[PDB]
Amino acid sequence: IVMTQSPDSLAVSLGERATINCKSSQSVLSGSINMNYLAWYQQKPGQPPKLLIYWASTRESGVPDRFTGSGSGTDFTLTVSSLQAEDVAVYYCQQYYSTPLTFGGGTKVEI
Amino acid sequence: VQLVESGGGVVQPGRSLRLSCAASGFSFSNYGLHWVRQAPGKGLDWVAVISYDGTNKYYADSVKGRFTISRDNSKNTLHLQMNSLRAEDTAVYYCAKGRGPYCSSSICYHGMDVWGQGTTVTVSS
Amino acid sequence: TRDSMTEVWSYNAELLVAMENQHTIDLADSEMNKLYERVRRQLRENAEEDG
Amino acid sequence: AGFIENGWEGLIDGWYGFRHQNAQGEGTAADYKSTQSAIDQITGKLNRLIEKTNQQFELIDNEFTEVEKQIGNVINWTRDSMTEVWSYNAELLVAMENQHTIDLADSEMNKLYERVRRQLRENAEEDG
Amino acid sequence: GQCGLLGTITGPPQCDQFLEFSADLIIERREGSDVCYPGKFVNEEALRQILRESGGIDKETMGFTYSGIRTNGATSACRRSGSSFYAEMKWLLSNTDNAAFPQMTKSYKNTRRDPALIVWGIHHSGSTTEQTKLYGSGSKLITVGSSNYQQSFVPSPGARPQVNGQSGRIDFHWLILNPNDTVTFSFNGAFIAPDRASFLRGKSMGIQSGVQVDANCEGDCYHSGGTIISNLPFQNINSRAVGKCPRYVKQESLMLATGMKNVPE
Amino acid sequence: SFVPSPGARPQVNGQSGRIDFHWLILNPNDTVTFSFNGAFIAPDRASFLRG
Amino acid sequence: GQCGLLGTITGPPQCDQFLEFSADLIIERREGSDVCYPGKFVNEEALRQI
Amino acid sequence: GQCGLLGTITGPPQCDQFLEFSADLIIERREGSDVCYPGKFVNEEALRQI
Ligand SMILES: *[C@@H]1O[C@H](CO)[C@@H](O)[C@H](O)[C@H]1NC(C)=O
Ligand SMILES: *[C@@H]1O[C@H](CO)[C@@H](O)[C@H](O)[C@H]1NC(C)=O
Ligand SMILES: *[C@@H]1O[C@H](CO)[C@@H](O)[C@H](O)[C@H]1NC(C)=O
Repeated sequence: IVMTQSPDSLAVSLGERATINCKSSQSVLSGSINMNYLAWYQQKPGQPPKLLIYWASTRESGVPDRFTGSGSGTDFTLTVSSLQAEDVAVYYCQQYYSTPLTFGGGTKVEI
Repeated sequence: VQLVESGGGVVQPGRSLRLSCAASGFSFSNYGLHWVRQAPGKGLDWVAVISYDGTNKYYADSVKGRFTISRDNSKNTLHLQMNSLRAEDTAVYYCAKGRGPYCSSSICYHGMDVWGQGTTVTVSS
Repeated sequence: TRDSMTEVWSYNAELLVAMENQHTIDLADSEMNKLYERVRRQLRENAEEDG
Repeated sequence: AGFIENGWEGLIDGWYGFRHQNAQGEGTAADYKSTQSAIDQITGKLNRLIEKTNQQFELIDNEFTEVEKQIGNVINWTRDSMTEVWSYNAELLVAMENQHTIDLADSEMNKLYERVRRQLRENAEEDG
Repeated sequence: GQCGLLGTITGPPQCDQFLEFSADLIIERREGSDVCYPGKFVNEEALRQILRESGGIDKETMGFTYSGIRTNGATSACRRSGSSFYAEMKWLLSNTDNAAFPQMTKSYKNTRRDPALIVWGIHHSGSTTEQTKLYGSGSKLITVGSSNYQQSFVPSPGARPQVNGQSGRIDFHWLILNPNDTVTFSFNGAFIAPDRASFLRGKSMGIQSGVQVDANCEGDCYHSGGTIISNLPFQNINSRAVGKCPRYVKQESLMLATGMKNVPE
Repeated sequence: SFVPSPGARPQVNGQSGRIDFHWLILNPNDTVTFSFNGAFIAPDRASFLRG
Repeated sequence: GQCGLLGTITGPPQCDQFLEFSADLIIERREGSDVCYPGKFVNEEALRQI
Repeated sequence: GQCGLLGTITGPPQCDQFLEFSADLIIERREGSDVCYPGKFVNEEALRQI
């Protein structure tokens, strides 16, 4: 399995529709739990990458509601509603439905 | 919750190194543990997975049969033994735990809730 | 309990409306037929029906 | 369907028809308008009757682990009363629509009969 | 299957694979057990009906940090390969042995926009000596406070029948937190604290069946005998069919006349 | 019967402690005895139905 | 209004005006609070229906 | 009669006659008391319906 990413860094200004796409070679959604195994991570420069959303739809408590994850069988999307100075990072999609754990190629965002 | 790390440094290729990740603030014996790497300027790359009891171990295809991962719930520590290193292992290592209570769901290789600060290792050639 | 009572009242109401509309249409048709038959009874052979 | 001694068994395609017994011979034919109206009315009755309900009920009682006996008996009594009223309504509906379909067939036969007598002023008369 | 609906919140070994599920149709079985350690859910059917309409459950960490007091609960009953305990619950034992339990006060604030579901546990040991070994002497008293839930309780150690290989029983209390409401657990011993708060995902419809699942029908209502696929207005299979479908009647069969009243020759 | 249970609670209306009001209905020629050692919110006035 | 029906018994500051009343129709509002000092009522709906 | 339905479970003096009865029709009376020593059954109606 491979976790391919969207095109490279986008010169999007503050408060725009930030769209990041992740494409899957196989199907990570399983018919037993129907929870669609996938995680999204953001990584600050010089800081460890802390998880944003989990199961491709379950938002964590430490992140705002602007990060919304739309999941499907193969195609995955993060939409960021508004961009501040704290939202600049590089983004990764990791699958964990099947070994090996393949992270994304990285999608840095530019304000 | 956080995890502290030690053992990073400069080591010649093909040598042996010890990489330890100590944890605190939570039940170490419950959550699953992951070892991952981040190359400088490149993307994240997974290394290894150990379960809550250590019976099930999963490795990346590029390091299969080369490294081994061990944990000791009594000492509250996680080890990653280094054997026969090469050039493209120059990356910072993170020991992020898996987001799973005691290896729940149909997987055991979960995501990564919180991450360690990371230790950078670089070979010299 | 309220959902079951609402569903049975809705079924009873639509059944009510359907059967009383049917009975009103049949009553209008029956009054029309009774008027037609009483006119034909008043008119023994001096008048005849047309269809 | 009252004054007829017995209904015809050789009529297949339609519902209401005609027998000939004329000088040319004996033949059976099927009317089209009256049977079309009767089948349209009865199929409309079926369509307004054969309908899955929109209301979506929820699970109120537990089959495996029995709920508290007082509230459980309240649920059982409510379900039994609703079952009784739904069974009564089902018998009522089935009986009255069977009566209405029988009366509708009789009325379609009567309408065809009166329209045939209206077509033929004195050229033909009934025999009973 | 072998997992119970409530077990998806507490997390016995049978409920590992369905701990954080999401579905528009939830199926429970008679062999499904809600507990690994023996215990009971208070106001059980309300929580079962809440979980039936959850659309699945999400889990969010509570951030409850305990320092200097041992938390790794372990039982011989709730076991896979070694002695352990539930998934989303932490057993608050003493430090090493008979010792005083500190009067802990842990507050969790529901910052999400949907009402959280919180399940915690109360331990009643098989004896007073076992309670003192696990938590210490003294009359333990645990208060659970919120803007809507203020009920408190006292653990009651005593002998119990040997159910599932253990004597003590853990009562599983629960509440629902509104958004930007907060809860406070003040416990001085004998506590099974929540680890991950449960959050509702959407709308589902829970059934209680005993037949194997298929994926071949546009089915509407289900019950212990299966699925009632029919456009007919009435049914006589089960009186407890959950879903939008025909209604139960006492008649074996009602025959609605479609044709005319025929008379033979 | 019941026992008051002190403990920490969130500040609702700027206050920590909570008072739970229990209630009962008395038949005519019947009496209620409150035997309280402490922590009681006593009823000064009894409420009576009108119609 | 801003008083609650169960507040008529105990008498918080919002429920003083309707502390002990008489009517053939009682009207409650969402803003009506039943308590000044916080706390619940055991058999709350039973007391409200009484 | 003077015996209550729950009293047959517990056995006050008025429920001596019907302590371990057996019938397909159980008839309770308003004069029937369930206890001799004062007290009350918790979850009373559930036990009565049982
Ligand atoms: C309620 O009815 C169901 C079937 O409709 C039955 O299985 C159950 O035993 C009943 N409950 C009681 C308390 O009789
Ligand atoms: C609680 O906080 C949220 C966001 O912080 C806010 O939207 C909400 O209005 C607050 N609650 C109340 C009652 O104002
Ligand atoms: C209540 O007590 C009063 C005075 O003792 C008496 O007049 C009245 O009849 C009693 N009523 C009942 C119902 O016992």
